[PDB]
Amino acid sequence: VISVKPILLAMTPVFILLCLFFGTRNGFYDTDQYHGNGSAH
Amino acid sequence: MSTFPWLTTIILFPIVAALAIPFIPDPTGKGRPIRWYALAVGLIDFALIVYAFTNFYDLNTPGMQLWESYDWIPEIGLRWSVGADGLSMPLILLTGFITTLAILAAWPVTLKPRLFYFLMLAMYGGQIAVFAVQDMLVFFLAWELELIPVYLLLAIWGGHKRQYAATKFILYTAGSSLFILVAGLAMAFYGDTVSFDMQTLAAKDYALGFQLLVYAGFLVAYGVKLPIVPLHTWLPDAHGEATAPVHMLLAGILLKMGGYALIRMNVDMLPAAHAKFAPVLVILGVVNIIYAALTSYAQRNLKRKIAYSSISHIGFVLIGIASFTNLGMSGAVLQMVSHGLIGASLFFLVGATYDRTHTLILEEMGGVGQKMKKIFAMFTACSLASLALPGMSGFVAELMVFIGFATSDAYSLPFRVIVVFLAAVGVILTPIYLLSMLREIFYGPENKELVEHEALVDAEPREVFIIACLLVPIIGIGLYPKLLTQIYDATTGQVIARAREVLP
Amino acid sequence: ATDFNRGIMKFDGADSPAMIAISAVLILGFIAALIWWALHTAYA
Amino acid sequence: EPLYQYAWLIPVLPLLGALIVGFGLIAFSETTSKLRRPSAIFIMALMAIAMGHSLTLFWSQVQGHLPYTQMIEWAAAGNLHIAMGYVIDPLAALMLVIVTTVAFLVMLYSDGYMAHDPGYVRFFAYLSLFGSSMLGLVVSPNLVQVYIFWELVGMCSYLLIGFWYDRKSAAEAAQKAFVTNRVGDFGLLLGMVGLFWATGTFDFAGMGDRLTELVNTGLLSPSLAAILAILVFLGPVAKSAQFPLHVWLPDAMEGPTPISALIHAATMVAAGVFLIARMFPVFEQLPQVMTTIAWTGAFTAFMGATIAITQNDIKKSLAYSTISQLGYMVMGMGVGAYSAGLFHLMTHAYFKAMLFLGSGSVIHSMEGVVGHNPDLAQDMRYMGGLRKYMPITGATFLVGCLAISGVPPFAGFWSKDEILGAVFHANPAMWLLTWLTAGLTAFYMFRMYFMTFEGKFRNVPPERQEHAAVPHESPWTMTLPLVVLAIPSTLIGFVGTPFNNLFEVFIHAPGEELTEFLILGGSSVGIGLMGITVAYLMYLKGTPSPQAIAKAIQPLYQFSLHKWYFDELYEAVFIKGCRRLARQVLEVDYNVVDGVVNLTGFVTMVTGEGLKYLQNGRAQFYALIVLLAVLGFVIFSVQ
Ligand SMILES: CCCCCCCCCCCCCCCC(=O)OC[C@H](CO[C@@H]1O[C@H](CS(=O)(=O)O)[C@@H](O)[C@H](O)[C@H]1O)OC(=O)CCCCCCCCCCCCCCC
Ligand SMILES: CCCCCCCCCCCCCCCC(=O)OC[C@H](COP(=O)(O)OC[C@@H](O)CO)OC(=O)CCCCCCCCCCCCCCC
Ligand SMILES: CC1=C(/C=C/C(C)=C/C=C/C(C)=C/C=C/C=C(C)/C=C/C=C(C)/C=C/C2=C(C)CCCC2(C)C)C(C)(C)CCC1
Ligand SMILES: CC1=C(/C=C/C(C)=C/C=C/C(C)=C/C=C\C=C(C)\C=C\C=C(C)\C=C\C2=C(C)CCCC2(C)C)C(C)(C)CCC1
Ligand SMILES: CCCCCCCCCCCCO[C@@H]1O[C@H](CO)[C@@H](O[C@H]2O[C@H](CO)[C@@H](O)[C@H](O)[C@H]2O)[C@H](O)[C@H]1O
Repeated sequence: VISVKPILLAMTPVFILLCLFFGTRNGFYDTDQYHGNGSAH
Repeated sequence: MSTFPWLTTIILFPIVAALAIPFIPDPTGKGRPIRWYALAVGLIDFALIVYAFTNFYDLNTPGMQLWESYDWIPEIGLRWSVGADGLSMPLILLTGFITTLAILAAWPVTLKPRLFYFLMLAMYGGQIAVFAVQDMLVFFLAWELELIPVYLLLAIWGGHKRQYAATKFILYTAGSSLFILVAGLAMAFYGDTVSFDMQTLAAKDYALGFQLLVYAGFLVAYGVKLPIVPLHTWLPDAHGEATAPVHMLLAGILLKMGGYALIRMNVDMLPAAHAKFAPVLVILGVVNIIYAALTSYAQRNLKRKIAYSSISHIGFVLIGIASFTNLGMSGAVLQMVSHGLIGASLFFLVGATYDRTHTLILEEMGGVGQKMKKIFAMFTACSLASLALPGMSGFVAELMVFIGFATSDAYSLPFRVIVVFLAAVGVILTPIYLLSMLREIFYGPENKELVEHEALVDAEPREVFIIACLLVPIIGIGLYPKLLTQIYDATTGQVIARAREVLP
Repeated sequence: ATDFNRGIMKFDGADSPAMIAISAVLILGFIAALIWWALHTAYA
Repeated sequence: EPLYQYAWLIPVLPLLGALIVGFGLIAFSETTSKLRRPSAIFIMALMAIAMGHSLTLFWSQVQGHLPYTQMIEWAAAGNLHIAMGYVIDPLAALMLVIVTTVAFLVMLYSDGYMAHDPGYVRFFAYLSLFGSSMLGLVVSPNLVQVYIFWELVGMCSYLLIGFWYDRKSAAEAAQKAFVTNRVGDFGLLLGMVGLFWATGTFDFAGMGDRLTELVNTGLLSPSLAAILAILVFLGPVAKSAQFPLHVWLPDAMEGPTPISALIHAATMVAAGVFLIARMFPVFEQLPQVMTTIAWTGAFTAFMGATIAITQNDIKKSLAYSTISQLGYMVMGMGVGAYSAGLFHLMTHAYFKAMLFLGSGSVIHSMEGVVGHNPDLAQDMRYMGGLRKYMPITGATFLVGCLAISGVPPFAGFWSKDEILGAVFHANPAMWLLTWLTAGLTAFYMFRMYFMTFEGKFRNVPPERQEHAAVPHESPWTMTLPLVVLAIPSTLIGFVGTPFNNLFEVFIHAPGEELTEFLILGGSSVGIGLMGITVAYLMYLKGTPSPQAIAKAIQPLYQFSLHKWYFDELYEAVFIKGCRRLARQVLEVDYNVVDGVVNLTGFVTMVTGEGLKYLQNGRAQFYALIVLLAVLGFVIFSVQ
């Protein structure tokens, strides 16, 4: 049985850095193609 | 460290950081520093969650860990008692993960961004407060902490029947937390001590007749929160009229409290009443599965169909609770984590395709998959995860619930035969609706009445990142389940051994 | 009710009160029958 | 040996090909879709490593090396311990080499088939995902793993039928195939759970003999064991398209043709017979289960051979032919002929894969003439004289018709002869039926061959609507796998002859292991040549023309042409019934339960829109209420 703790400790800074990176990688909602305000009405 | 207050920081840091939301400077008004601040607070809180987990949580301890107990009000026994159990720590990790991904998925909002990210951080601190606290009055406090945040997230953003949905939600959930407080006060004033701590209340010896009444009150209060099909009609309104991040943490996490607490204070606290009510819970889980699969099939709305699927997937949680084996309880906790991941991916994708196509009706939105190919691919993958496909985390929990129920020798043989026969017709019924909606929403020739009016743009890299971050633990747990089961196999082994002492 | 009578789920006389009443007593009576049967057939 | 320790890399290495390329196709989708030939070379290279690991394991199993097993613990509890792993049996290595060779030749075929297609890279990612899931299916030691990789194979079947998602018929066919296979997975899961309940092993040899320990004792009545075994058999009913659950396989021809060769005629659809072979320790004790398996297979062979006659589509008739041949395999496995059924499984997947590859090259050369419309390019009544235009396709189709017809010493005579010989020794009532359908099989297959490759072109007269006006030859990538598959369609029938039967020594049943053969081998070959000469007289030489015969039995012709009215029946009872039941349960949910909820919220609103009239603006009424309260509280406080 392998442990979940080194896997989680090695995958969470990758998760944090890729969240902070992929925040800056949006190309539909910040353009004029999206006719909305985030609410679903 | 181990003396540092960990879970107090985990709970209170999103709330304290959400109090600094109106002081963030934002001249442009669209709310970009607010969304970056909320994403930073979510990532920092998830990093602290996993640091406390990988350092100060021991996987071979069935008792409570990360234990703090501060003295709030000694007059009434109100203590700030937090702790991380095996029933709590996968749900705490899942709450951090799904709430950070929901904050990241909440990025198209520009209506009231300060209030939105304040409410999302005040739900981040307050969702973990349900799974973390060990005091019953603080459990009622953290349970009712999501009354006004989910009301305002429902009623301001998302849906056309959103006001009736938010009204029915807040009245229904308040009328059930009524029974939360009633049952907690009843079982804490039993005997000659007024200890409100959940371990001490599990350590008492209540007589039957009292246990049946407290179980009936807890069963009303949790059969509202966990969708049990007589008491489930708050959910299709409150979830078919919600935005995708709100729906993500609304049926990814908030359905799991009430189902976490079905183990904590109905099985671990009242086992003599659980042994009386468990056939009813098994049948209500079976009816959850079949009933909500049929109402998922008959829904022509998209969000209400996925909401009813979220009702359908907790019947296996109920069957795993009321089965008296270690594998049944382990499959129930595995389903309440796997459905959180799978469902949150489905709600995010449904919100994405509604933000593109501007319609929820399956009679519109014809060949949409010709233009958004990545949303089609991700939606097919997460819909396949919902179908209990092996190699993904939805199959393992359902298989463990089936095996752990059928091998449970506490029940009679025709009962187990009829139930595992009836729990398995959802195995047919879930591909029926979840592939008819794929066939009706993405497949076929392109609906030219729709593409003339809306810009059918493909997925952003952020959306592909969110669905990949949801699908990595789904496949990683469906391929190797002992990644997750090793977090809670001790505590559940403590629970079932505590609950098998009542059966003949 | 009329929002459910469109497309694939399109049946004449489905949202009628007689059909809703007979389907309600059928569905909820099988619920009550399964619950009473579970309390009687299953032991503990 | 490191090749037996690392045999788990045989399913994992194509999965990496699905993992890399698919991640290249969801992240860098603008780049990987232009990487057609390097992606095809990558996927074919990983499967060429697998075909050569499986070849070496197969030849090590031929030369001894008693069966290997490496298990791992997958899902643990108190005392249940669900385990996974791999096993290298003779049958496991035989299925390994079958799946790897057919998948390699199908990918080399699809290199030329999907060349004028935008979905080239997604097709190869899907084919590597299917190769992974099937190679994990054939090495599976437990029953729980022949649900895991079983349902994964069903998933990628649904993914591959709905490959052209712009079509509507392909969409409905993919959904129907997943749901109809899931009608059998319901029941495979039921019998699997009930056999872990009764036995408690999740192992084929474990619940082979622990079931005998149970049922010979007073525990576990044989009707319950028969119910569990028929439930387990319901999986192979859906997967191999047996009699109730066969309606998904002819619709599954709405996908591409390399998958209708690989996944729908060769490899997945011959895995329910693999599951019957693996559960043969459990099926061998129950005679009612064996009898219903054999009669389901015999009636499926008869039904498929009946429907395949009147189908004018080159792929629907071939789908009904493989339904018939899988009925032959299931009937062979039902009469206790383990080795004969698996020998017909090995004999199949080599000519039927070749028949479908030849059908795909016919459709590809017709699409350059009559257009990309599937209703025109696949109709056999517009094909005619393809042999002088397609010589190598016509040759590798003429073999394959000869193989499935059972006429020459090619592979397909020995296998069907062994099945019918073991059926005649066990049940002579179904030998007559399946011998008549062997005659019908030769008839419809050479009807296919004579309507496709003899005569002249005979196009659609009034329209074409967009290399043309003559069938060209499909390229070397679409004809070299045909010639490679032609070698086992002729030669490896010799390994299972009644003299020196190497297949019965290699693949024997687990646990305890002429003067009539020429009579049955004269009878089957005689009915084959009678079917062939009837097809030659009807479709090539005129005078019994198939319109006068089709008007003489016109009710039976309309019965066989409308595929026994099964789908319409399934659109009457089951589809419309499930929609009506779903609509009724949703009407109950929206009306009754929400009526209780909204009525609770309503009768608390009209008691306060009607309790406010108690406060009506008159002060003297208020003091009257005060004094009435004084009187009432004195009266009620004194008794
Ligand atoms: C199981 C026990 C759990 C609960 C126990 C305690 C009960 C709590 C009672 C609280 C209700 C009192 C508040 C006043 C209600 C009101 O004003 O109406 C508000 C709306 C109507 O106004 C609507 O309101 C909307 C907006 S509004 O303010 O007008 O904004 C408007 O858009 C809409 O048109 C309008 O119609 O009605 C509701 O939505 C009330 C829903 C509250 C449900 C209470 C629990 C019901 C349990 C039923 C169990 C069913 C199981 C049986 C199945 C066989
Ligand atoms: C050793 C242990 C540590 C490593 C373990 C983890 C390894 C991860 C390696 C893969 C990540 C690298 C991604 C490169 C991706 C990259 O560099 O950018 C790829 C690309 C870059 O943006 P573009 O604007 O160029 O997109 C192309 C445009 O033209 C399309 O509009 O973005 C995408 O297209 C979407 C990709 C989504 C991919 C999702 C990210 C991967 C999922 C991560 C899952 C983490 C789960 C954590 C759960 C706790
Ligand atoms: C013919 C036969 C065959 C078989 C086949 C199979 C495939 C069939 C199966 C079938 C199956 C597939 C069955 C199933 C059934 C199920 C049913 C029995 C159902 C029931 C359900 C219940 C009744 C429900 C209820 C619900 C509703 C009503 C509503 C909501 C709520 C509730 C939950 C109450 C074989 C091969 C052997 C051969 C011989 C002959
Ligand atoms: C956080 C949290 C935690 C942890 C987790 C972890 C532990 C995970 C694992 C993981 C593992 C260690 C991994 C393994 C494997 C991975 C896989 C292998 C992946 C895959 C991916 C794929 C490749 C995809 C693809 C794509 C997508 C992106 C979309 C759609 C389309 C497609 C499908 C194509 C817990 C416990 C509490 C649970 C919950 C969550
Ligand atoms: C310190 C102990 C006491 C704690 C008291 C709790 C309240 C804390 C101080 C709040 C008062 C200062 O409040 C300050 O000024 C105003 C209130 O008019 C608001 O200022 C705000 O102005 C407008 C909206 O009105 C926004 O565009 C701007 O971004 C924001 O700064 C903020 O709230 C804060 O910038």
